[PDB]
Amino acid sequence: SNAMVTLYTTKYCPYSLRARIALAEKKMSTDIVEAGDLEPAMIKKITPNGVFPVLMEKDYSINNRKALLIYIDERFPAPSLLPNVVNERIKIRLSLDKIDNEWYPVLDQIRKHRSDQKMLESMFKDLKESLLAMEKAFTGSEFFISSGFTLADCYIAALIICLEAEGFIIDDEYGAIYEYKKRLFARDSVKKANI
Amino acid sequence: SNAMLLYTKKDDIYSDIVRMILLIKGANAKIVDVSKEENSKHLEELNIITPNGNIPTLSTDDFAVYRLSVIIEAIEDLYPFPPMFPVFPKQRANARILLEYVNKTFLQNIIKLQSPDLDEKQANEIKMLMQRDIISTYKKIVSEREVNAESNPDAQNINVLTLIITFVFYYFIKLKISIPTKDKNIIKEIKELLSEPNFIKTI
Ligand SMILES: Nc1nc2c(ncn2[C@@H]2O[C@H](COP(=O)(O)OP(=O)(O)O)[C@@H](OP(=O)(O)OP(=O)(O)O)[C@H]2O)c(=O)[nH]1
Ligand SMILES: [Mg+2]
Repeated sequence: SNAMVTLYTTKYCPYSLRARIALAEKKMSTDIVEAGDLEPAMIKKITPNGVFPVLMEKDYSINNRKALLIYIDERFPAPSLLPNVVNERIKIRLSLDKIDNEWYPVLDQIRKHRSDQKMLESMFKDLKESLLAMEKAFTGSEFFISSGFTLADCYIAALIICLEAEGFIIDDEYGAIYEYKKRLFARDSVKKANI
Repeated sequence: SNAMLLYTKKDDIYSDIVRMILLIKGANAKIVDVSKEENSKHLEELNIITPNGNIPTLSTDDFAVYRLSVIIEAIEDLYPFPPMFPVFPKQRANARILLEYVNKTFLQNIIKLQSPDLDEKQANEIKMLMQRDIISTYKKIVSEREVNAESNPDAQNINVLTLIITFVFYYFIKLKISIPTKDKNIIKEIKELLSEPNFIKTI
């Protein structure tokens, strides 16, 4: 139709929530088409390898997860979702690989190893310590490792929404991190993606 | 002052890519070959500032970044001239998507083949996987380069993918892997591709 881009998403996927949170922050007019709501034949036409989400424009289509949000940030420049200072931007760009490779797989391990009797219980405890041992390491900044809302916050919000549907909820016990969680969910970009 | 310290190892294709890019940027960097015995003091500091003594690692007074896709980005922030990427978001996305493919298909496997514990049957199946896709990969790199140069004839930027693939070919030969192509022109291009002055200076 008249929408600038069409984002084909899949339910309960952090890579789909990431795109939505960013496309909302940019205020780019988007049409959101949920996966599974398509014909099994068309699902193979949009993405031949069933990799979601998919972002389509008139002349271009992209579904690479490691590079999607970096494209949304460069394609729609304002507002900038990367830090303005060089040293700060060089680090966020590394923490993005850290999050994708160190913290997103643990979500899959909560879905995959939900088949082990007492494995989930051991995993919630490990993830809990990983945070509490980090709520003290990080404090005194509005957003994740920066003064402004960044791509790292989209990565994390999407991860927070998906864990929160798997039973792992962030309580007062995460204090510094819980206040950071309350500010994240207050933003309109993260709010449209949570319902 | 321009402190920049780059941790590397000899005959490491990753360290050869970053060193060549620092050379093209004319950036002030101090190369440290952690393989050499005299540099044992630096290696100790390396296992301190990186989770696994990652190689290579770009170390400054402020940060320590270790992935190739990250290092190339960081280098672009510290030294923008000349630019290594195109100007249009589509082309930049494709260059990134292509860098990931070349890293997982070739760069990661070139490092597996250098393992002294790799079984002979696996090594040979690894070299054949790389031989099936190298030509098709090189054609796409050139394809994206011709598009980006034509879309902005005045931008006059460098194609990092061409720089990375040059080292793939180089390590193909180093490891006795055949570049499967009877095309006379591809051999000429590869021939001139390995003859660029900045590439000789790196080896
Ligand atoms: N030795 C070495 N490896 C590099 C370098 N740059 C990238 N890589 C390796 O290549 C693998 C994937 O590279 P990426 O292109 O970043 O893809 P990814 O983020 O989805 O994992 C990674 O190993 P992996 O098996 O996927 O594990 P992990 O790193 O994702 O934890 C990563 O360690 C480098 O400079 N030196
Ligand atoms: Mg990985």
